[PDB]
Amino acid sequence: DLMALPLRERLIQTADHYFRNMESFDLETGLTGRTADCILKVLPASFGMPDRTNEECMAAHIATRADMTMKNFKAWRVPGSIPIVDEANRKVVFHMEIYAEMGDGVYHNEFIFIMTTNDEGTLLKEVAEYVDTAAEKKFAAERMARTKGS
Amino acid sequence: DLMALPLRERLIQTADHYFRNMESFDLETGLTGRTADCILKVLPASFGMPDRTNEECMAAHIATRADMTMKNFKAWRVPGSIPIVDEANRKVVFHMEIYAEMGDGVYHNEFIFIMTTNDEGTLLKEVAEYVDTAAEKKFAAER
Ligand SMILES: [Ca+2]
Ligand SMILES: [Ca+2]
Repeated sequence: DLMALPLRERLIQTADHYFRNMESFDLETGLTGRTADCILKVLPASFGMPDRTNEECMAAHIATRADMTMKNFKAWRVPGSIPIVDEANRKVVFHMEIYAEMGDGVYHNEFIFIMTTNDEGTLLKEVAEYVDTAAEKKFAAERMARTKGS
Repeated sequence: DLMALPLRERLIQTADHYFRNMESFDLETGLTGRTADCILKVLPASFGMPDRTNEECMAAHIATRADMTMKNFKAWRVPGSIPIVDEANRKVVFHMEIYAEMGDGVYHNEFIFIMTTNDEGTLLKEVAEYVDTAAEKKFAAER
């Protein structure tokens, strides 16, 4: 039971669940551990990715399913990093790396993630990720030079 | 007095000082509010900028004054954001934009800053910034 956990640990578990969900992702189970109005933010705004609802994130996942296979998604905290928890603000900050096998190659970058939970600290209300814009523009470019469906 | 403030507010003020120091930066006063062993980290590692001591930061500040004039440095939090403070870990996280005027170009980008203070919450022990790598590489190539 999450509510038996100390608030600090509860926030970390609930924030961490985002990466476990992505690691075990199945279209038949969808995005779990989120509030109905949870929003995903992609920083910086200069990258041009608009804020997205649970449903819009689902549509992105469904869309890329048809264009590229995704396998072996892996998320880990950068070694030596510790979760930054602001209990009063229901916020958790991780320093993260994400790995995945996309089509014929490796996706792998480094991120800042900022989670915000509901008042109870049991569901994610907002996910924000600051992204490696040079890497992501390059990935997007190679993606555009690729035949849809491989 | 800083030790008169509650820790949360003292951590924010110590973290915030970094940007006020940058805004009024003067070679003859240098980098204030930092422990002597303070380290500036520039994320992501893929950007290829190595960690720097107080003195290596001053060196870079000095080396840039000869190539281009910098004026009207302004730092502000992204509206709607709040400082994220982890009292136990002496950590503060800001969502920031930074503005400056160079050899007639505007510099302006959005960042995450992560500050770590000393145990008293009076001085900066570490500053980490996650930068906009597409834009910072452009900028660095333009020079
Ligand atoms: Ca990478
Ligand atoms: Ca910019």
